[PDB]
Amino acid sequence: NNTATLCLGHHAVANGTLVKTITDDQIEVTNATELVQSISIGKICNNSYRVLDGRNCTLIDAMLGDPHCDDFQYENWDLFIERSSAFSNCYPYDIPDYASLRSIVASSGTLEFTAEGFTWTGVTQNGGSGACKRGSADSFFSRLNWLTKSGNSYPILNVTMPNNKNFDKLYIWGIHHPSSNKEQTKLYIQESGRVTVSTERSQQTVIPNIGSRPWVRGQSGRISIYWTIVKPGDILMINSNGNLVAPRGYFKLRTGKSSVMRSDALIDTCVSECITPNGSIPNDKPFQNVNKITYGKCPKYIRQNTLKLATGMRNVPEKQI
Amino acid sequence: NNTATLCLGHHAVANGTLVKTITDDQIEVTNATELVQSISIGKICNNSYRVLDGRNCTLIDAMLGDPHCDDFQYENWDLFIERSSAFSNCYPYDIPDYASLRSIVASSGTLEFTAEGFTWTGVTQNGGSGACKRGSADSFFSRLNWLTKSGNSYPILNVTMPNNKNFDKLYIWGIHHPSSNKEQTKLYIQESGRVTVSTERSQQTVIPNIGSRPWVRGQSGRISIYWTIVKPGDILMINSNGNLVAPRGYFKLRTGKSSVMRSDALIDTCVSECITPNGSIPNDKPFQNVNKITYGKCPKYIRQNTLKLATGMRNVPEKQI
Amino acid sequence: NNTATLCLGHHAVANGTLVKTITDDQIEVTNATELVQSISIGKICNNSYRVLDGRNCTLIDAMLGDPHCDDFQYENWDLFIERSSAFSNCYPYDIPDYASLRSIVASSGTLEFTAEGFTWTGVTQNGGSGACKRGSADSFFSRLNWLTKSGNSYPILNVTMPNNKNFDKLYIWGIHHPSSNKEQTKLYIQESGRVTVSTERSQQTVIPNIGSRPWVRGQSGRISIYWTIVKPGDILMINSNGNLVAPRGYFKLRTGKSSVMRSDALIDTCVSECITPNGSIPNDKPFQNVNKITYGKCPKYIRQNTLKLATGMRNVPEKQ
Amino acid sequence: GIFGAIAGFIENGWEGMVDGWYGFRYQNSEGTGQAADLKSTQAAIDQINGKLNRVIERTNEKFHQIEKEFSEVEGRIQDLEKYVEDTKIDLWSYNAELLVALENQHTIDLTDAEMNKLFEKTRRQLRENAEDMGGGCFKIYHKCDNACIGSIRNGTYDHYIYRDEALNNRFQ
Amino acid sequence: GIFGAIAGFIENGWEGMVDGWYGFRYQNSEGTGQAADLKSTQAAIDQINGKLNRVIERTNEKFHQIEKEFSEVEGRIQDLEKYVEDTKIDLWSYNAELLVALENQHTIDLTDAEMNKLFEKTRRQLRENAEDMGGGCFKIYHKCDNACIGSIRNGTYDHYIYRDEALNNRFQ
Amino acid sequence: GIFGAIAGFIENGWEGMVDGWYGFRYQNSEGTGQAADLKSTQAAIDQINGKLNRVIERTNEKFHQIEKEFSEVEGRIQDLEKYVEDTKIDLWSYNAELLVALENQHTIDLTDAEMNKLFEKTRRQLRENAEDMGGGCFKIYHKCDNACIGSIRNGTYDHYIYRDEALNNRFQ
Ligand SMILES: *[C@@H]1O[C@H](CO)[C@@H](O[C@@H]2O[C@H](CO)[C@@H](O[C@@H]3O[C@H](CO[C@H]4O[C@H](CO)[C@@H](O)[C@H](O)[C@@H]4O)[C@@H](O)[C@H](O[C@H]4O[C@H](CO)[C@@H](O)[C@H](O)[C@@H]4O)[C@@H]3O)[C@H](O)[C@H]2NC(C)=O)[C@H](O)[C@H]1NC(C)=O
Ligand SMILES: *[C@@H]1O[C@H](CO)[C@@H](O[C@@H]2O[C@H](CO)[C@@H](O[C@@H]3O[C@H](CO[C@H]4O[C@H](CO)[C@@H](O)[C@H](O)[C@@H]4O)[C@@H](O)[C@H](O[C@H]4O[C@H](CO)[C@@H](O)[C@H](O)[C@@H]4O)[C@@H]3O)[C@H](O)[C@H]2NC(C)=O)[C@H](O)[C@H]1NC(C)=O
Ligand SMILES: *[C@@H]1O[C@H](CO)[C@@H](O[C@@H]2O[C@H](CO)[C@@H](O[C@@H]3O[C@H](CO[C@H]4O[C@H](CO)[C@@H](O)[C@H](O)[C@@H]4O)[C@@H](O)[C@H](O[C@H]4O[C@H](CO)[C@@H](O)[C@H](O)[C@@H]4O)[C@@H]3O)[C@H](O)[C@H]2NC(C)=O)[C@H](O)[C@H]1NC(C)=O
Ligand SMILES: *[C@@H]1O[C@H](CO)[C@@H](O[C@@H]2O[C@H](CO)[C@@H](O[C@@H]3O[C@H](CO[C@H]4O[C@H](CO)[C@@H](O)[C@H](O)[C@@H]4O)[C@@H](O)[C@H](O[C@H]4O[C@H](CO)[C@@H](O)[C@H](O)[C@@H]4O)[C@@H]3O)[C@H](O)[C@H]2NC(C)=O)[C@H](O)[C@H]1NC(C)=O
Ligand SMILES: *[C@@H]1O[C@H](CO)[C@@H](O[C@@H]2O[C@H](CO)[C@@H](O[C@@H]3O[C@H](CO[C@H]4O[C@H](CO)[C@@H](O)[C@H](O)[C@@H]4O)[C@@H](O)[C@H](O)[C@@H]3O)[C@H](O)[C@H]2NC(C)=O)[C@H](O)[C@H]1NC(C)=O
Ligand SMILES: *[C@@H]1O[C@H](CO)[C@@H](O[C@@H]2O[C@H](CO)[C@@H](O)[C@H](O)[C@H]2NC(C)=O)[C@H](O)[C@H]1NC(C)=O
Ligand SMILES: *[C@@H]1O[C@H](CO)[C@@H](O[C@@H]2O[C@H](CO)[C@@H](O)[C@H](O)[C@H]2NC(C)=O)[C@H](O)[C@H]1NC(C)=O
Ligand SMILES: *[C@@H]1O[C@H](CO)[C@@H](O[C@@H]2O[C@H](CO)[C@@H](O)[C@H](O)[C@H]2NC(C)=O)[C@H](O)[C@H]1NC(C)=O
Ligand SMILES: *[C@@H]1O[C@H](CO)[C@@H](O[C@@H]2O[C@H](CO)[C@@H](O)[C@H](O)[C@H]2NC(C)=O)[C@H](O)[C@H]1NC(C)=O
Ligand SMILES: *[C@@H]1O[C@H](CO)[C@@H](O[C@@H]2O[C@H](CO)[C@@H](O)[C@H](O)[C@H]2NC(C)=O)[C@H](O)[C@H]1NC(C)=O
Ligand SMILES: *[C@@H]1O[C@H](CO[C@H]2O[C@@H](C)[C@@H](O)[C@@H](O)[C@@H]2O)[C@@H](O)[C@H](O)[C@H]1NC(C)=O
Ligand SMILES: *[C@@H]1O[C@H](CO[C@H]2O[C@@H](C)[C@@H](O)[C@@H](O)[C@@H]2O)[C@@H](O)[C@H](O)[C@H]1NC(C)=O
Ligand SMILES: *[C@@H]1O[C@H](CO)[C@@H](O)[C@H](O)[C@H]1NC(C)=O
Ligand SMILES: *[C@@H]1O[C@H](CO)[C@@H](O)[C@H](O)[C@H]1NC(C)=O
Ligand SMILES: *[C@@H]1O[C@H](CO)[C@@H](O)[C@H](O)[C@H]1NC(C)=O
Ligand SMILES: *[C@@H]1O[C@H](CO)[C@@H](O)[C@H](O)[C@H]1NC(C)=O
Ligand SMILES: *[C@@H]1O[C@H](CO)[C@@H](O)[C@H](O)[C@H]1NC(C)=O
Ligand SMILES: *[C@H]1O[C@H](CO)[C@@H](O)[C@H](O)[C@H]1NC(C)=O
Repeated sequence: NNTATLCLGHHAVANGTLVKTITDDQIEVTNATELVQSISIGKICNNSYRVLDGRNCTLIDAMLGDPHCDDFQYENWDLFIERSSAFSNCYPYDIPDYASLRSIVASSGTLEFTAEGFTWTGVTQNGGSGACKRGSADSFFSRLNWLTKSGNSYPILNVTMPNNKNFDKLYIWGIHHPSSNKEQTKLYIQESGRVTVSTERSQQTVIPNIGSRPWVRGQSGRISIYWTIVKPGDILMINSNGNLVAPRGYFKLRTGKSSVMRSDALIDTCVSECITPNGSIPNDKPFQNVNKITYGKCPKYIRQNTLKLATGMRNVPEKQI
Repeated sequence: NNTATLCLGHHAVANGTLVKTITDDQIEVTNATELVQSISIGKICNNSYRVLDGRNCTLIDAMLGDPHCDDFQYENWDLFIERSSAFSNCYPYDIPDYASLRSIVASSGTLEFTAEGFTWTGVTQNGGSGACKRGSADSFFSRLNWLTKSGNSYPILNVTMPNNKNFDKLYIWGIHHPSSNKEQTKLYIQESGRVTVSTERSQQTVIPNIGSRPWVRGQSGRISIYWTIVKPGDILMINSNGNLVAPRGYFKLRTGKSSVMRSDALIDTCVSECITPNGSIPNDKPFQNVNKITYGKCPKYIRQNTLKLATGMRNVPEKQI
Repeated sequence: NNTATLCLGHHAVANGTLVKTITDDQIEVTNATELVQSISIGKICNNSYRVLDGRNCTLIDAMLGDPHCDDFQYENWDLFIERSSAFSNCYPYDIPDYASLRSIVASSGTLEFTAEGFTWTGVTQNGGSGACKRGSADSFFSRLNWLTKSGNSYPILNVTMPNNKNFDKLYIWGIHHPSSNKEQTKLYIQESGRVTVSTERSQQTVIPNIGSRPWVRGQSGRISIYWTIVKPGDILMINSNGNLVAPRGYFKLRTGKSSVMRSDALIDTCVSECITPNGSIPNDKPFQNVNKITYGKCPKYIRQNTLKLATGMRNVPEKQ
Repeated sequence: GIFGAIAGFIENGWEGMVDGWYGFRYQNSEGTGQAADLKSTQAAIDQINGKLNRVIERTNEKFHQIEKEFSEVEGRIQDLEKYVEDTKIDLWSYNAELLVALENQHTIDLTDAEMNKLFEKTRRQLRENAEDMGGGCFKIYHKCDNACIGSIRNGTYDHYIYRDEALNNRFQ
Repeated sequence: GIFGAIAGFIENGWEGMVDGWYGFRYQNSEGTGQAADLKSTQAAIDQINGKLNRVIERTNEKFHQIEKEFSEVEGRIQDLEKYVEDTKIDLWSYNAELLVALENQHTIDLTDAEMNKLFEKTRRQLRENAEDMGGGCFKIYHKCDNACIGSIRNGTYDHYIYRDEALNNRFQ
Repeated sequence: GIFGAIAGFIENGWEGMVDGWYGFRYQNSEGTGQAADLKSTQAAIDQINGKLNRVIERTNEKFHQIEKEFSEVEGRIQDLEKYVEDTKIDLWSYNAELLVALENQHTIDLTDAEMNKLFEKTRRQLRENAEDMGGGCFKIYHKCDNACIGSIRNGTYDHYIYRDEALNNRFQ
């Protein structure tokens, strides 16, 4: 014997997997890994971020102080969760540019409220309604103050509050739209009311519109909600001759990592740094196909449900004949 | 003979073509194909999508019932074309957030209108105007009801209209701004008009403003147009003590694949799945430099007017020394 | 002998530089170059673009004609610089959609104002205030005309001005909100004011609101500023029975390459075509990490502070 | 190219080879001739059709969108509308530029490689019966008529038939 | 593949090679054998692990953003919110498609190259003692027992020891 | 590298070669020497310079844009303005990262390839007068003085002149 044969080669597997390349739509490699997260844990994990269940309250109603949302009073969150079963149970109201108020509050992350000593001399305070039952009593939004005539008259209110703090103050205030002319004169004496809220740099003026609107929770009138942000060094001023829904204090505005999300998912104990409305997802892969709405440390949303990254050579199995 | 020569080679062409690489701005390959669509058919093709020519009408004018736009009454479109020679020819008007309403109607793809039995008692309906002739008689916008004083009065109108359908209703309404103090009392009795259109979820109040504006088609006054969307389960409610330009009914809101485009290009028989204002374009290439405005299955707009993809090897022609 | 040895090789350097590749986080190459501009010149260079220092004046206040901004009347720019120490010193005001007006003027690049001869019958022109002093005299915004009652009356004003030019006119006008009832009637006769500014295409109406606002330079009342664009062939119309703060003319709107930036940086002579609030930066690199806010011919902003592009082979030093 | 064949150790291309991308020229006992290799021509064509299919006939359908031209000055929200469109266009333009640059580098390289693989395939068949002359030519050291050449072209040439003849011609 | 070895001049892979990605099959005076080559296996694995680490587990943290679903019809500004989101999603979708196409092309090519390198390293060691049979096989023209084969697998084969024997067998 | 020369069958680089990127070290009848190869050095430099120009080529001129920092809290439209900017920056940041990774992989590979081409160019010229000793070295089996080495470097070396001398030294 005086020769030998030496052959070079490479491995192959029984079950390879197809991937895409620059030149081929499908070509078989020995192994691949999935880069698209397309399944969700099914629930929202509360161990990495502070997730708050809003239950039957919108963030807005909880801010306003709708009786059935009382327990949300000094609550904070990283993510606030809005249920599609949420409902308002106070006076019928509407908020011009609602979306912005919701966003501002959501971002702030807290509902911590600070009462201030507004003096309303010559008017009675703490007005309530049948539409807004608290326990068993006719009541109102805990953060708002319904002002009406004090026996005899309703004088021109002229109130100021300095912002000597070092953060922006958010003030919530409004106006009552009466359903009839005698309702207007019964509560506020004057035939046509007004609210002006101003600072050194901004002014807002609102005139009520007396009249009937569709019947809601007993009421034909409305309450319009507005907001004002007062900067450090500036001063809030409230000028009115009637129909004022007064503010009781301010919410503290924090620049933060907080948000709100609409979900009906279960909320439980697990670990995950990425929240979608479908529930949490792992973030081991760089891309996801679960939902374009996400919060946290998340793979990027893409339209593809699958993308395979080759982790092996071209698979060329032995001839089967 | 006891030997042979065997040479290996590749082809080359007389006229090659320059392409771009990672390392070269311009290098010659045997063949390339163009990846940027930069010429247009010259006209808009009407076979793939339903393209409706607007002629002398804007979408808004057609919706409103400007007499010269009567032809567009129940029409639909995938794409509605607006011509630069369009014109209004009814009562002079403006719409606050004109652009949004145009968008909402464009997207809806239809002017399906359904009249409703609104009861306006104590006023006279169907006002006309020398600025809005229908044929040769003083008329108005077809989908609008010009309400004025009946007898010697104009009572506080109060009208509801529930939405017992499984879709959103688009209601168009408005107000008349008179150009003189007497014209106000002459038409509407009261010195100040007011319109409140409401739902269980929203409200709009408009106040007319008396005074002269520039002369257009005999008219010194104006009509401001507004809109209201009523949801399933909700109820439209209208309150007016004067100046109401009443809705005759509703447009149906379909969420669809429709749009509007501004173009002066001819519309003709041909097939193409991509529409630009310059005309239709082929969609074999993945990119285009014709126009950033497009509708349909289109190559993506880029700034480059040419991009060659090499489809051959490097070209190395024979020497001619 | 009857043999030779011929060895093929490549160069190396004593100390190379680390780069990222598709497969390696850090691998050593002979040479590399930085792709991210991460330092700035420290000041805004004023030789490539016309850069105008606003000093104590916001662009808006310069436009309106705040007396301490008078110097800005005949001025144009490529880039207007607003300093954080700018202040207002006229009648206390507000502008709904302030930001849009700031944007429009900024973009236009000029404060060239063409005054027009409006006719104002039955009213007194040129109102002034203690809060807006020009020298020792009670004065006002130089581009605005504070109209008040004359004799017993203030008539319903009805004034027009055609646009016979081939460009868009920008008109700045406003309304006065008095602090009290007797101040309303003293100045305007009528009990409630109104301003309607109209064209053929558009209309704006504003109502004043009487009442107290916080004290600003002696003033409890306010002025609200609005604007109207008139198109070639159109006509501007102004109707008012009181409270009108009249326009004196128009600004010429250009579609331009102009802008405004907030910066407290020094402006000096030097060479650069890219301006950031931190100062100008060179543009020999395709990316920059200095500021997302830029003007001019600029590298693109990215979050990375360094990115090395290899400019030589893998470095394999001689060993031992 | 990265493989050093096309515009490399092969001096130039053949304008006269109209029947394929790669091939042979030869001189033997019967004269001269030229023939294309179909398998390497096809390997290259297939890959390039691959690229072409991933890039072409792939457009997306978009419907109603934002406005992109305006007849009035408006300020803040027109500004954003414009900025959004300008941002989108620049990013796509960058994708377009990069894609074509990368594809083209790769296409030049993959065709270069095919030239090299054909050269090596031939060297393998010839074993000790030929030497590399440079310029992509082989000196075959035995009589090799059209059938012999044919078998090289078919890839069924058997070096053992000619080895003695060729070894003898190669050495002395 | 661009290097022409895997699914090229090597006809297929070996399903029974379970302890490496590249290696050797041999027949000599002691029987027939198979052996994994660790160095080439590890070189491919490291490269692929590099790719994996650069792509995998590096997500950004994002917090409050824009809305993306709507209850009411609104027009201008909702149009913009949707177009902005749609634009973002298409651009990332493209990034993901390209990334995977480019990586995969490169993974197939880098693994092909390792095979070719291992083959070339073998040729260099063997010098004038072996000839290329084709199919990725050498004919070693001398007695070469498991230890001899061992020295080739180990990179310490000394051609000089066998040269006389092998030259004798090649040319007679 | 994908070609297996630099950091491959060439053990290390030469710090002492300061006038070129690639080249020759040799030992012959006239002594031991070093010389740079200009053609391969330039081929690599040209390609790198090409990249470098291509990356700076098209830097945009932008003017008025959107606001990107804010004094007051505003909600919806400010959320959209910030989200647009944040989306933009992230997409460019990705572009930048991917560009550098691809380019650097490609620069390492193309420099590796140049080393390999130079080796193969040398092998072709030498023909039957030399053998590959590994490590990037050839054993040349004939007296080869500086002019001879010169002709190899010049690409004008004529193997016929030395063949008998070399063939004899190789075998016997
Ligand atoms: C302009 O025009 C509108 C249209 O008429 C007027 O608005 C109506 O005003 C009345 C005020 O009394 C409203 O009547 C109330 O309706 C409620 C309806 O909700 C329930 O009932 C039905 C089922 O029958 C369902 O909608 C639903 O499931 C609810 O269960 C009733 O709850 C009220 O009924 C109570 O009061 C009446 C009268 O005292 C008693 O008969 C009952 O015992 C009961 O306790 C109530 O009748 C009506 O809903 C309003 N319609 C709308 C659309 O708002 C405006 O008043 C008018 N404007 C002016 C200024 O006059
Ligand atoms: C996480 O949660 C989200 C949100 O719920 C889920 O997203 C839904 O996914 C489904 C399944 O693909 C989507 O269904 C598809 O939409 C069509 C309707 O289009 C519009 O629908 C509403 C308009 O009211 C919009 O929200 C939406 O964006 C579209 O504009 C359906 O008609 C299609 O389903 C099929 O319908 C008919 C039935 O007769 C079939 O014959 C057709 O072949 C067709 O396939 C279509 O598949 C749905 O739109 C998504 N919702 C949203 C809000 O995006 C995710 O799936 C979920 N992820 C999980 C669980 O992993
Ligand atoms: C509705 O309610 C508001 C709030 O009470 C009333 O507005 C106040 O009106 C008073 C009286 O005009 C204002 O006071 C005057 O303005 C200046 C205030 O200065 C502020 O800042 C300085 C910093 O240097 C501090 O000293 C000071 O604490 C304030 O914070 C003062 O400078 C004025 O002083 C001068 O007046 C006296 C005589 O009055 C002169 O002899 C001196 O020369 C002296 O310099 C003066 O006190 C007060 O600022 C207003 N507050 C606000 C928030 O606007 C409204 O008038 C009221 N409206 C109605 C219709 O009733
Ligand atoms: C060009 O000019 C800009 C503008 O000045 C400079 O950017 C600033 O860079 C500094 C230093 O990096 C930043 O300061 C850091 O801010 C953190 C808070 O972030 C918020 O702060 C305000 C909120 O009011 C906003 O302006 C801002 O956008 C953020 O929302 C602080 O917490 C940092 O302190 C801490 O940083 C690290 C964090 O990991 C900690 O570990 C340390 O303990 C440390 O204390 C820090 O103060 C500043 O926010 C930037 N400003 C803006 C507006 O973006 C550029 O650097 C400059 N470029 C040059 C010169 O090249
Ligand atoms: C406040 O001042 C306004 C500005 O002056 C007043 O408006 C003007 O009022 C007059 C009389 O009512 C209008 O004249 C009418 O319009 C046309 C003229 O317009 C054009 O067309 C004709 C014919 O083709 C042509 O001859 C002209 O040259 C014009 O090109 C006449 O044909 C009519 O018969 C009629 O006289 C003015 O047009 C109008 N101008 C504007 C800008 O509005 C306004 O009425 C005043 N308001 C009050 C309450 O006093
Ligand atoms: C083929 O690749 C897959 C990926 O789907 C491997 O599975 C994982 O590989 C990663 C990276 O090496 C590691 O985190 C783990 O070892 C595996 N984890 C999980 C959870 O699956 C798989 O091991 C590979 N198969 C072969 C034969 O190499
Ligand atoms: C995650 O959510 C779960 C589910 O509600 C919370 O755990 C429950 O909390 C209630 C509060 O009254 C307890 O009575 C239950 O015993 C808990 N059940 C389970 C299954 O955990 C939990 O508090 C949340 N975790 C965090 C860290 O916030
Ligand atoms: C140059 O390349 C183009 C691009 O592939 C070739 O054009 C194709 O040719 C076939 C056959 O004629 C057509 O049916 C295809 O529609 C064309 N495809 C495209 C994308 O244009 C062309 O054949 C090549 N030119 C030459 C001279 O070979
Ligand atoms: C390696 O690259 C660096 C770039 O970082 C080069 O240093 C530069 O020198 C050239 C002169 O033509 C210019 O690009 C710059 O003046 C220098 N750059 C900087 C940042 O200062 C240098 O060209 C290269 N070095 C070697 C040894 O080739
Ligand atoms: C660019 O900025 C510099 C500095 O502000 C200007 O030049 C200075 O002008 C002042 C008076 O206006 C002189 O006292 C200085 O001598 C000048 N130079 C320096 C270095 O301070 C210059 O005018 C500005 N504008 C342009 C267009 O170059
Ligand atoms: C190199 O390998 C030599 C060859 O013999 C052995 O090969 C081994 C890989 C293994 O399979 C053994 O069973 C063979 O007998 C060996 O003699 C040397 O010890 C090795 N030396 C070094 C320095 O690596
Ligand atoms: C190529 O080289 C031939 C060899 O002579 C040269 O050797 C080198 C050491 C060189 O630097 C010179 O000193 C010698 O001339 C030479 O005879 C040929 O003339 C050269 N031909 C070309 C075309 O360059
Ligand atoms: C097929 O391939 C995958 C590898 O990802 C894995 O499920 C397994 O190895 C194979 N399945 C079976 C049933 O053999
Ligand atoms: C140049 O080449 C094209 C194919 O690329 C061919 O069709 C054309 O005939 C050539 N030009 C001329 C003038 O023949
Ligand atoms: C274009 O569109 C319509 C609808 O299909 C069709 O009736 C018409 O004939 C087409 N061509 C022209 C010239 O109108
Ligand atoms: C602005 O004016 C004040 C005095 O009114 C002065 O102290 C300040 O330094 C000035 N700044 C500039 C840039 O002119
Ligand atoms: C290839 O060519 C040979 C000789 O030229 C011929 O006999 C045979 O048919 C071909 N063989 C195969 C396997 O294709
Ligand atoms: C639009 O109106 C004009 C003027 O009467 C006239 O040309 C035509 O009737 C309309 N145009 C079309 C295309 O119908």
